[PDB]
Amino acid sequence: MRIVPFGAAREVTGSAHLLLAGGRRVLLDCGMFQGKEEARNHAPFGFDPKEVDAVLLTHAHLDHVGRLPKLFREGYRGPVYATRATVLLMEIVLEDALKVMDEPFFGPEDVEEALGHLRPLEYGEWLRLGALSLAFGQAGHLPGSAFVVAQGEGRTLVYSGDLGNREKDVLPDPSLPPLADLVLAEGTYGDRPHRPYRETVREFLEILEKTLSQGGKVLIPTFAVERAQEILYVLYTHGHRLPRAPIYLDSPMAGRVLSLYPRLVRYFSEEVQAHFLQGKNPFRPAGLEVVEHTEASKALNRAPGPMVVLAGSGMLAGGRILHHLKHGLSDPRNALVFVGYQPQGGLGAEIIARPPAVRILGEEVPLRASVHTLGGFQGHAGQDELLDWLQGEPRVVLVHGEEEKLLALGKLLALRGQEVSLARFGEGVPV
Ligand SMILES: [Zn+2]
Ligand SMILES: [Zn+2]
Repeated sequence: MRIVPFGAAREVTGSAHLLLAGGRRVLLDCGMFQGKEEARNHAPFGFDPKEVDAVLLTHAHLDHVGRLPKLFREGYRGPVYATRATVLLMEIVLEDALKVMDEPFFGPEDVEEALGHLRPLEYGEWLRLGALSLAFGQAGHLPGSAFVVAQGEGRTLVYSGDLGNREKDVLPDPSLPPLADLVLAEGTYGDRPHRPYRETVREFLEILEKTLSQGGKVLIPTFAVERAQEILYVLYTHGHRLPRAPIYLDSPMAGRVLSLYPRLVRYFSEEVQAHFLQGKNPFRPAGLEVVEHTEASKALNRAPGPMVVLAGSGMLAGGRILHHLKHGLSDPRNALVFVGYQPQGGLGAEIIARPPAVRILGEEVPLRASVHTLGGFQGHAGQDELLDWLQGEPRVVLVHGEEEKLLALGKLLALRGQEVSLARFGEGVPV
């Protein structure tokens, strides 16, 4: 039994791992590369998409399912297993990536074909391929997110997929992995533990009351798949003490994803499921409004506060958010609230460096609005959480993370008596 890293090696995008065991070929995730690696979605997989017997998807994020339609474009016709939640989100994620893509490396025919082979596989349901047994464990990272347990040939392998930040309230805690002979694990934040959740929420509420009370705007860059709805959830459960103000989810996609949540009630934490039981959707704070088109979106720029605005892209690469930033950053009464990791050298970091001005949409804009970074809303397990999850596991191969971050984590694993390496592209490892 061998596992061959075919992406996310010494990097964060491109998650795709081929499992060779029991005389079968099972692909674990099939994400696209993103950002600077984006061009590599055009390059070949490094394996034959026709010899694959079946593929398992840990979750709907584009960096785990984005190359799936390419797998089908190039021949594959096997089954694609994923939890109902991932299956349903996957549709919104792929359609969108298609419509919003410069150099598309697949077409509508491939998305359709790909979605056509999705088969529901919930947690604790065993899959049988040859003499190989595979099951999903709770990863608590996205509704329907899971880690993979592959047992066969007398051995056990565990692919973590992306592990969640167990401190937040929306998703159920990540389950412990079973004792395994080999663990393929992410290490996005292998270099440090994250800021505590409760304290980030309090701080968040402090920021809201202050700027909303003075008639200012609270601008929030958010990814549309799950971070946006988590913010609305915090806004919903604390709406009793926040000043009245319209909440604009200025993101069609975030909207489509949100409309889907009521159907995924069983995929949330007990806290969230208990709210739905009371008969009320905890992801729709009072005053919520999903903005569908550009005209109303831009009208928000010249309208006065108080208001809360959630918009993408989550890392200021593009999206309506730039238009809000452009027109709101120069007003001292407004506040910018980052609820996620800002890439090095990006407009995010540049703003945090707090210069006298910033360049947004071909224009220099005075930066007077207050700026706040709430690291606590982070969606991946931090270093300390990675350690606990990995406790007692004999061997560990690291993927999904920048080199230095995988190393810092590697160090601690090593000093703990655990054997570890940094998965290399194309180089398989013995389970
Ligand atoms: Zn993810
Ligand atoms: Zn990922």
